[PDB]
Amino acid sequence: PMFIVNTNVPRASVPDGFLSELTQQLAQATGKPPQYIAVHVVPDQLMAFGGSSEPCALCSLHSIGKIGGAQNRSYSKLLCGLLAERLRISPDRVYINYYDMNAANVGWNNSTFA
Amino acid sequence: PMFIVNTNVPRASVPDGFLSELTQQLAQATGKPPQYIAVHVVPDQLMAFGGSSEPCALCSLHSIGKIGGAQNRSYSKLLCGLLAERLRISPDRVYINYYDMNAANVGWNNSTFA
Amino acid sequence: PMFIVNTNVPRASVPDGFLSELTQQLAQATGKPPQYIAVHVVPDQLMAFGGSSEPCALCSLHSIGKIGGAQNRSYSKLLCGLLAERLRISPDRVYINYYDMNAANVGWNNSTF
Repeated sequence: PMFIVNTNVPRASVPDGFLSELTQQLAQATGKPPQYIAVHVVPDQLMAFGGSSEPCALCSLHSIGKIGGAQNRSYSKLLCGLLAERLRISPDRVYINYYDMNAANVGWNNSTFA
Repeated sequence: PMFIVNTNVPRASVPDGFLSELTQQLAQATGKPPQYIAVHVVPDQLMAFGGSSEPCALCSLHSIGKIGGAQNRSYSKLLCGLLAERLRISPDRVYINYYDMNAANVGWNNSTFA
Repeated sequence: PMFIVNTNVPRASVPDGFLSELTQQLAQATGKPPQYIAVHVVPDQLMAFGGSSEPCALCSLHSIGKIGGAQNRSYSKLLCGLLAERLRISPDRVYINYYDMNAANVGWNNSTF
């Protein structure tokens, strides 16, 4: 699984622990060992949500499986919770795009998972 | 709808008002209310297009529906026009990837759009 | 084809000529003309892979066709090799997501392909 957050919250407002917390929580949510999980956080972005520049986040979660209607509803609660608590972003100013990746379309360690 | 522009044009060259203009133009183009439109502009990127470091942009437009052959031609005219007029990027140095998202795969405010 | 690499390696560690090299190698690998290849490299990122902040990369390759089981293995070998030799990123700390784009969903030059 990989989770990317792009946000207009400044770099100094991202707690130093936030990548590790996301890693641990996403491992639990996806059922994957934390060694597999990648996280990327991009602050200081030039962005608007509904025409406003108040704090907001555009995110993505890619996984080989563990994506679907019910699972995605659950992830959105988990991840809105974390962005609200740690980055002080209103949950109605967060979008998360979910991608169920085919193992043939994910490269790692000189080869793909297929 | 979500529109993201990555570009090597410098930050100082992005006009004040660009994100609002994109929000308004996309609301008209997609027919979706401006309150739900997200826009993200990332300048100063290390990029090459055709091996050249002249101004270029790599973009994406995600929407739940309103994506298709004829509609994407129209969006590309619109958005290339804006990037040429506002950021001085030649239309032939712009790619825009279009993504028709399943509502179950777009998280927002503790749930999905499904 | 468009290749994007996000990495926590610092900008000073990206060697001169890296974007040219990627352009040239991806043209060979995909069979597309270099004039149409786009490359984007984003260093200094806040990232973790397996909970470690050691050098790592998250990448994507988008192409209209030329994406599939064998081809993607070949790209991963090529690209992980280049990230290891050029940026000193271990291959087991790289993910590359592959996207086979429909031509109707790629805009360019005031239209689509």
